[PDB]
Amino acid sequence: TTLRAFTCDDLFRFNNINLDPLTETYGIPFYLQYLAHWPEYFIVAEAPGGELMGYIMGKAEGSVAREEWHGHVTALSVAPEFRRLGLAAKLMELLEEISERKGGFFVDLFVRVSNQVAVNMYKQLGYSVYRTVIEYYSASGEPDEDAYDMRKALSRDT
Amino acid sequence: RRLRPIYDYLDNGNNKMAIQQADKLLKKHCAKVLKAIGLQRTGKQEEAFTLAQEVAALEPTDDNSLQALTILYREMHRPELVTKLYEAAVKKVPNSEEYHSHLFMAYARVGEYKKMQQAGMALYKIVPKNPYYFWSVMSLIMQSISAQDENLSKTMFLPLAERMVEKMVKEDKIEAEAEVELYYMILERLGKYQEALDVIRGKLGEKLTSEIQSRENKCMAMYKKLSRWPECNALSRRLLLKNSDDWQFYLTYFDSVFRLIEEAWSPPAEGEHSLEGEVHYSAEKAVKFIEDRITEESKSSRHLRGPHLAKLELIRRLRSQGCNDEYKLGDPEELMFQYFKKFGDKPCCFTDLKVFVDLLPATQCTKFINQLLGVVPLSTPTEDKLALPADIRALQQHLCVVQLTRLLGLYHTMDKNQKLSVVRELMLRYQHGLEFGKTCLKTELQFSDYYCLLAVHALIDVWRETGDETTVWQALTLLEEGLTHSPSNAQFKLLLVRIYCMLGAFEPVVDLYSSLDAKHIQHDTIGYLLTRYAESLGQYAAASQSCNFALRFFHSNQKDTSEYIIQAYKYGAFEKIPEFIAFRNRLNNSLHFAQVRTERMLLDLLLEANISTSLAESIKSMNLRPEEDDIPWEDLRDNRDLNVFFSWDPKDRDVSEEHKKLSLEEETLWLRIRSLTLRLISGLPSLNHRIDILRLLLQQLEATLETGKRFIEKDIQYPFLGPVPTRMGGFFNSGCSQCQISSFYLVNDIYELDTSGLEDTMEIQERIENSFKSLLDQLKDVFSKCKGDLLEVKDGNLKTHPTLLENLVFFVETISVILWVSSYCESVLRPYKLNLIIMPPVFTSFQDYVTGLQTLISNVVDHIKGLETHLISPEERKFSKTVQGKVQSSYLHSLLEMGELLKKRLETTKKLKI
Amino acid sequence: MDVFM
Repeated sequence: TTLRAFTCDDLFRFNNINLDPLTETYGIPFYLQYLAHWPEYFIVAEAPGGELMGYIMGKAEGSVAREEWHGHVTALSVAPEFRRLGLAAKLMELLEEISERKGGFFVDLFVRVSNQVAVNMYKQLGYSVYRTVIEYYSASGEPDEDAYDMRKALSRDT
Repeated sequence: RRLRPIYDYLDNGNNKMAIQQADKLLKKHCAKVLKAIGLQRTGKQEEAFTLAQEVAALEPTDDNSLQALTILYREMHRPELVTKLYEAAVKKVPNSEEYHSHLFMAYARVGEYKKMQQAGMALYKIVPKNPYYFWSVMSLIMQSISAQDENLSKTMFLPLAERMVEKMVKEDKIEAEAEVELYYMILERLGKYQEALDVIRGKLGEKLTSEIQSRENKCMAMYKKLSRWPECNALSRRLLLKNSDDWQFYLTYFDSVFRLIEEAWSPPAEGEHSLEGEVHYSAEKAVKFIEDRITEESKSSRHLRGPHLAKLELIRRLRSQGCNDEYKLGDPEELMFQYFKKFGDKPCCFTDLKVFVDLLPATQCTKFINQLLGVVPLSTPTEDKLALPADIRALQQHLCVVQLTRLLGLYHTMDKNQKLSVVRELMLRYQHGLEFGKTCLKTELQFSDYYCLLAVHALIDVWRETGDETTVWQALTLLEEGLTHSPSNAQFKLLLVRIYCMLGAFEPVVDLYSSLDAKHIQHDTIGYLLTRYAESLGQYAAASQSCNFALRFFHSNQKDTSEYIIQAYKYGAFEKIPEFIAFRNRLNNSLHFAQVRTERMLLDLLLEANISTSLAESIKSMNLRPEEDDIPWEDLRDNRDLNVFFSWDPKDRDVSEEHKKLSLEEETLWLRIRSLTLRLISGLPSLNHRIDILRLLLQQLEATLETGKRFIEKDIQYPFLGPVPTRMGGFFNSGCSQCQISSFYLVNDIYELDTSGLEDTMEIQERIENSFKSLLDQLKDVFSKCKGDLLEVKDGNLKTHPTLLENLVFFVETISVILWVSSYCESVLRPYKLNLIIMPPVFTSFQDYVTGLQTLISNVVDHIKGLETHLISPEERKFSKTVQGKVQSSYLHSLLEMGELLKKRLETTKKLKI
Repeated sequence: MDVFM
């Protein structure tokens, strides 16, 4: 597995990662904003021959001097033929390290409470649970799914 | 409070923003027209521009007016009108920072690179802040990546920028990170790699510690481009010792070690071997490192697959130079067998053993599989049944063995009976693999779905190698069962899209492509499956919706990526700007954008041209002229995916690079045919009141119709999961190329007769009569070739004919063009017959026969009466009655739409009877 | 995963 930075022209290649019922595509302005502002929290993993294994977006937007400078996790996916390898643990570890090096208090996360896989992954990595946003995920006719806001405090620093 | 109360209510939704603003005229300032137009610029452009341009010339110099106009101008795809505001607001007042910064942003938006540098320098001179002195340098590089391949790219623009940056490195005004990033960019661009490596390895690199490895990944590029190998090998091993799993560093480590063996490198006498220390020389020092990485990974609780692949990479590369000298790496067969033994129960055991499968001796591919099958914990075979797994681990360990038996080339040697016993076995295994994973959350794939895909890639194979047509239905029932059990597998939906399209049914294809949520960027890499077959199979509503979605995405792409290239200066990127520009160019030069544009224009034409709108009024509303094509033709991209389908085929018959090249070439040929037809059609209006342009497009079109016809003779055989050969091969069989060329010749002859007159043109009138009488005889031959039966019941099977539907869509697309051209000739003959004699009497017969032929074709589009009369495991015997019930109800929908279009088109022949 | 807009 090759852990590199998610360069554009890889947006034309995550079609084994983003063709899941739980992963979204977010449009091009979203990806370009997260590549321009925060290119550190945008790791991607690439198999031996091509085959994007799975990326992790992410941002760090808060306000220091109020204990709210947190490192978000605005996406996470692994290709369904590359799962159970320890890849998502690796990417989340990299995001925690990156958001700790720049002096962050806690890592945030929004996991829709329908899938027990992701929730039992974050409860095992160390993530506690914070408030449950009601009707968070908008749609896409289908119902709206409440979202656990998970928070993991790490190495308290301004 | 007139600026907040009246304005906050002036943006409520549409009308509370407009009515409260429209009522603000008699109520109270300088931007009321713009506020009203921002919500009333939906479809009416003139009523909006009459106030937009009215207020954009009054010297606004206001945040509200300027901010509203910079949105109104950017939304209408007219950014050039934006820059003329702030400079117009700058010439009156030399604003300190706000207006100058907005002017620089407007310049970078419109694209004026050589004009943004002066604005940036002026803004730096006004206030001496640091991030403004480097916007100038970034613009100075922007106006060097556009006009490349010249002396004014490494002698007039880049060296000036390097000097402008080094004028500040002498000082201490470079305390940042984007500054060092941009300086390294400029140093790498000029070619001073030896001088750019030191700006990182020295003191200005310590500020570059923001990304994960932005220092050891920027020293590596320079160590490579300088051909400095040992200081690359040392960095490779020093980054492997930290992870021991990165492939991108195993590759560079092996490259550098073998290049050092080639150069006969020797160490120095003093100090560490290179600038990074501990450089490896030969295979021994390169084999001990790998055999130590494997051991060190053996003592962890993570089970890395790095070293086990690295040893195979090394046993390949050593064999690529000297094969008789092997030390201890061992046979690649035993290595692959142990790698399967360890990482067998994971889904990624195939895509890691694939790339190294060339190491096998090419003859023991039937013994290696029999050796792999010995370790899977399978049950007893001869219980009057099959040998089945017991856990979810021993099922994946066998699914990988089946996939490897597929890739080694063993399901392609059997002959139509073993290749069906295999499908029977892989369906028994799939039906048994549903006992496990019975409690999946409906978003997790079943544990044996890839037993169905391997039983569909072996049915479509038999269908393509024997033309059976009794296996396509079996594959469709298999995919429908597998997609009702695990209704989130995207491979099932993609294969059902492909198979339904290749059978002629399209309605389930749109219902399945709306299921797998193909959102924005997907519209460029997966939407081609929809655009290729939407208007080809007669579905005009679905084709219109697909073209609309793709066009919406691409136009939003243009605007939004321009804005987010503006927004890479504010956050100090300076290293994504070339990347963002390359991305925006790769998305505007896409091969799918051109196809969607031309198909949308032709759909608009042949749906609402001369039916509910005149052809001239429908060409004016699309901005079409026969002398300008907004298609690159030289930078055409073809960024379709082509590898979204999982293909376990034997690595030499799935997708070559020659196949992708030929697919792009055929797509370009057919797109040129379609664009030339559109541009020729867009001249018939305004040809009556020049023909010297519509006579050159005819030469181009008849040259490209010969290039394509010689391409089709080059009989290329794309794989099933390949690039989907275009309609061009089916555009020449059912003769419609000549059937439209014989009309574009007739329009030329009619124009010549018009410019000459009906006085002494007895040689042109006879040619016009013969062209009529020979064009009708081709319009009848198209019908004779498209006459058939769209669904049979031959010997209990169904035997779907999709060619009789493609040749019936082409007939509608051809008589639409013939009716447009005929409505032109009526425009030239009506005034003549009014002014008052052998040529009009044959045009009248041509019209009275085109009507009598459209009636026949609109009565043979009464296959509805012959399709509605069709009658057509215990659960696999029920999904056939839904697969066939979908194909039938798709043919019926297609025939209904085509018959309705012909019934609406036949009425337009009442305006041609002269 | 966050919302799209």
